[PDB]
Amino acid sequence: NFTAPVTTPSIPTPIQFLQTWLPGFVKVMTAARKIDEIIGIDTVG
Amino acid sequence: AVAAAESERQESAASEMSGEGEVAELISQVKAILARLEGTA
Amino acid sequence: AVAAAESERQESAASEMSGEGEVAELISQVKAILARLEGTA
Amino acid sequence: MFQKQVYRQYTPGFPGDLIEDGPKRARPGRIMSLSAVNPAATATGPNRISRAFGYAGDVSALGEGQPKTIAARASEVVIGGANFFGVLGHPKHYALFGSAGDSLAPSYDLPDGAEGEFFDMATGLVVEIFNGAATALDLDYGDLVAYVPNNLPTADNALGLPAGALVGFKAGSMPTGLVQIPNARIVNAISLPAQSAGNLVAGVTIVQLTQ
Amino acid sequence: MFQKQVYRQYTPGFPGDLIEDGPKRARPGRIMSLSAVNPAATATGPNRISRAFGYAGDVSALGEGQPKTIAARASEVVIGGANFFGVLGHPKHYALFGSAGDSLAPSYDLPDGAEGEFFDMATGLVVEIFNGAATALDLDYGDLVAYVPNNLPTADNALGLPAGALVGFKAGSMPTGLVQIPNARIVNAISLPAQSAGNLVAGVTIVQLTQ
Amino acid sequence: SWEDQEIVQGIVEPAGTAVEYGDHTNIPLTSWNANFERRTIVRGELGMMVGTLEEGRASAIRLNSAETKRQQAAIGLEIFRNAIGFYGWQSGLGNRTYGFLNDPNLPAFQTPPSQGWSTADWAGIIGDIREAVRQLRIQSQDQIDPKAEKITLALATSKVDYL
Amino acid sequence: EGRASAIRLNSAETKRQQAAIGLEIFRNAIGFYGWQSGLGNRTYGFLNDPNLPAFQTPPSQGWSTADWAGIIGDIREAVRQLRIQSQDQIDPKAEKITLALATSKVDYLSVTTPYGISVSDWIEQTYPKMRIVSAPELSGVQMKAQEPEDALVLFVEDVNAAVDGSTDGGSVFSQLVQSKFITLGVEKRAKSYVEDFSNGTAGALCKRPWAVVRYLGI
Amino acid sequence: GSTDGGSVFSQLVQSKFITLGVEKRAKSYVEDFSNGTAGALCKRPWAVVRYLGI
Amino acid sequence: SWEDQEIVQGIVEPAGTAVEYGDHTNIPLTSWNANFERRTIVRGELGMMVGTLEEGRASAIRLNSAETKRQQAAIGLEIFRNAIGFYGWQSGLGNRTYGFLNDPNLPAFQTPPSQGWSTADWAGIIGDIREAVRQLRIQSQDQIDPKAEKITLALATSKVDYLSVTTPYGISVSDWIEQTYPKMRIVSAPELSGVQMKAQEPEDALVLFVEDVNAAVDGSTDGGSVFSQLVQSKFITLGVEKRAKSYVEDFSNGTAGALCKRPWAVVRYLGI
Repeated sequence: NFTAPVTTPSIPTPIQFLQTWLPGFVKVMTAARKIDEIIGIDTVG
Repeated sequence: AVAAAESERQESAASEMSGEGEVAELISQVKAILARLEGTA
Repeated sequence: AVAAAESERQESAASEMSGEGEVAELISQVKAILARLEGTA
Repeated sequence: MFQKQVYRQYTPGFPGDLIEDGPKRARPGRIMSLSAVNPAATATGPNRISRAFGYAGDVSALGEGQPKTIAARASEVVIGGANFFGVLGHPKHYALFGSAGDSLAPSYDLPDGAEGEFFDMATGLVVEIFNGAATALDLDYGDLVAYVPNNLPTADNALGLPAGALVGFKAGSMPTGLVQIPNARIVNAISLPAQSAGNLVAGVTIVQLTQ
Repeated sequence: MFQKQVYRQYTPGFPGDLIEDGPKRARPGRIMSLSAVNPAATATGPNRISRAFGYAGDVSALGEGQPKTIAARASEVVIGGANFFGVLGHPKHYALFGSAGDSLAPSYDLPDGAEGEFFDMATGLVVEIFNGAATALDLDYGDLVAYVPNNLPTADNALGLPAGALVGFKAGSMPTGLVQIPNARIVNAISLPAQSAGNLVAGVTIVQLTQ
Repeated sequence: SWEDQEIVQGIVEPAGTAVEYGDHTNIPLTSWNANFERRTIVRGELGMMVGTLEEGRASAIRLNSAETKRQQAAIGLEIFRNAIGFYGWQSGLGNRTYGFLNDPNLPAFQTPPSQGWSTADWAGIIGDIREAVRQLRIQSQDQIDPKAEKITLALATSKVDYL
Repeated sequence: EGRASAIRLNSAETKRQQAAIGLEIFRNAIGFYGWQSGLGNRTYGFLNDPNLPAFQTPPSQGWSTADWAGIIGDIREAVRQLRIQSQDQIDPKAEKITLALATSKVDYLSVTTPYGISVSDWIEQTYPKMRIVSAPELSGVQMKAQEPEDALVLFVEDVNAAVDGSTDGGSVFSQLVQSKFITLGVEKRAKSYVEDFSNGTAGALCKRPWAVVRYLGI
Repeated sequence: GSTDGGSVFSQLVQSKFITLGVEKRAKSYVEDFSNGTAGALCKRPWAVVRYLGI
Repeated sequence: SWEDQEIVQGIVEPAGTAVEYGDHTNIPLTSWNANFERRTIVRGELGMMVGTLEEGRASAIRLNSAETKRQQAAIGLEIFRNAIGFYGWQSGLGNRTYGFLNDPNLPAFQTPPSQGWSTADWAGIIGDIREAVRQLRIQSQDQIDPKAEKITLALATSKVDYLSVTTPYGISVSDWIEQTYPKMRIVSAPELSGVQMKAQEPEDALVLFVEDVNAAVDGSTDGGSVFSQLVQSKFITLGVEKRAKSYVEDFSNGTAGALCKRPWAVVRYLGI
């Protein structure tokens, strides 16, 4: 008695539209550069 | 307004009646529009 | 909208069908232009 | 993908949805996992929308020590539990995740551990119903509803029905092993053709009144 | 009396309270008296809130003359129901009358022939349910409710339960002589310990689904 | 946009049947569901390299050698676009770019009742066109305009003369 | 509502226009077949009005087995019957005449004589201003025993009021619609809301039975 | 009630012709252009009849 | 926005190695790559039904029924949000809502150098704190200096008073902490007590973590927050239903738990 549905039944909203992406990116850091803290810096050349 | 409505209506009727009948009715409506143009001026 | 690109689309369409349909659609577009002429004045 | 045909009228509804507005009772719950089911748990189901779920414990408490915070009255339900909890529904509540890479592929299956809306009672609910036998059946206004449990024995489940599949029987004809939803009635009338274990024709969706 | 221990949360509710919203049916009634029940009163209870009262006649027609006046549609109820009228609830509607020597003591009792609304239908009603057997019992979602009558023989009521006390009884373990509340279900899941005739063990507050 | 990979089109099937009105009767409710179709994007590229001596020598004969190369690049990209729109791009390898002829959501490519038109007479061609129009009307449930207004019959260029 | 609005779909708006379209389907089916006329509810349609001429059988029997001459004869006999009933109340070239057909038989107007003249060409050269429409609901109107009988209805659209003095308007048929779409109301709940709409229709009324010729089982 | 546009077939073109870049060398120069197209999409398959072998 | 189902955070890794300069020599290039992490969003709801005579008789004892029930609804939603923030929500059933003690990217809990602060003396507690700071310095590869960085010490509420352990000369742990680490902020939470079980004995928890990292030290365009409680909203009036002799109010809140974007800046100790 029910008319056969044309589209296959499915959950309506794709997940991609229900995501909030946080501002910015987290950059991967490295070891500190502390040669200037030890022996200073000099410009001679 | 009402005139434009009547025009659109008779136009859709004049689109479902053979080719000679359609062309005759369209030319008759065209002539009615020209008669109205004469009446305005 | 633009009222010209639609007119050329209708012209291409009408020229692409057979003779009676072409003459019918051309006279219908002529009637539409005449009605717009009436509306302007 | 799009309409490959044109019918004289629209379908009355899609399974899991509400057609008639009136007195209704629904509760939230978590989908759990048939694997987490301690006992054998024979009947297997993919958390389909138009299925009748069963209570399988609570997850109110949070933490891992003695002082636990009861954050919410949360129900932890399984697809074919004997203790009937509610028929899953309202597909617009959930998010489509796709199926196997195609993120836009159609899917009526809720992922495990998700949250669903389980109608305990409704004036009108579109449900997929099945045939409890291999013969053709006619369901009318005065017809009852029974859902397949998780522990339905292989001998009783000859047709290989899904886990929480609602069947739909006639007074005094409940397919064996099946457990009945009390006061559940088939409102609209339909016909199911003859089926076999391999074919298992998907019974046409039906308006049902629960409690 | 005063908070002697700080918890991580609050209780879901109190007995007689409505913890869920939805379809519900309650009717007014008068508490009548247990000393007016024709077959004496084999079970006795002090008209507590979370108790199932039953119909005991109508008091609609006012006047002792030949032409009566039906001022309002009123009914009189007794705690030991034989035909279930309703579970008394909503303790915020009443007043704290007294406790026979302590006018401000915490009491859930109603004076004889007082007002009250009794719930026929409730989305979720917090009550207390007793244990019909001396052994411990784990009540879950798929469990029913049944209330003691006043005409319960003393042999059947070995534990000495009160008149209108509600009882959870699993599904096929009904204590003898108890009166079942039709289509009543136990929503929250609790576990009651073993009890004797003297100490009983008031059942923990718990949500139930009525009709 | 040019820097995209896919285009998605949504098909929403609605649902709902009326009932007779009643003041106290329960209200029927409508609903809908949605499906989506994705098609990838093919980017064609074309360029031109022009030298100074080539510019001068070609401009001597009143030919730009840079505008003609530009419009030849445009025409080549147009040929690429037309071929993509007619046959699709690498659909056999699984590119999900189907054209006017190999779309997956099309009815199965039928055979005409009269077999080939070359051996057929006038009646066979008339029968083929009639059966095509009748099948379209039956599938469409009479959503065809008067005199088949918005109906395009596209033919092979080697068989249009058979009209 | 929020989830649907995330995919640029207004759930309320699509549900409301689906309600409108469903009421339109209800109205069209009532106008074509009537509502419960078998039970005696007294709202008939374009196909089952009580004041209509008896549903005739065409001279050529079914069009499926008929040739060009049979279809031409059926159309000619229908037009002649209409002219005789109307006592020449037909405009020049059958202007205000509508020929409604079963949707499965309109393509039989493209059936030709073996020498290249269609039924449509014959109508063009004979009744050039005759309106021709095909309706899905006009197919399978009745049952012979198991074969869905397909129908043809030839009728005058409008009759001028000068000849008779009618203040009605002159239309032969009229689909009596009380309202296409009215908003019954809104009931706003805590976390949802319900909106109810309605429509009214009294089927189709035939005011000029003489200007109708019907063939069944073409 | 469709709000897509109502067409049955649609040829999805991102851009007919874009100028990607110009590179100027010493005695010559290069200019590069591109275009994008997603093929053709059939949104109403019910309104199509196809015959092969005519 | 209370509505979205997931929250996504991106991490970018650059890559490039320099070479010695020369003209006509091939130019060395650099590149990058990106990864993403997602968490789910949990919505809780709470309501309140108030009748007419209920308010009328509640006002007799100088108590406002509707105000108390609305406050209790807000407090219940707050309890839900806090419990989710501390323990997630069905993290074990497949839901990706995690808490301050449940994040998969977090380093595993470590046994402190002292077995427990109940028996350890002042030297033991300060040694545990110093070892945690040592681990924090090693993990960051000397990029975060704890002397001049805002650093949070989150403690179980049952062990914060152990910061008052003194020597016979009057030197508490508090003096050593606030003089060695002036920017250190000590917070205590009841949820941090009895986090896990060893054998019928609750184990308390200590978490050392940097509040914020400067954009200079990492190059991040995000904000530098090591930990973030992603709360959609603490309170939304979902709606109200006025009926004849009663009315219903319904509120809701949403929360995605807690996210640790920099696991290298967290040290955890269990069982002090």
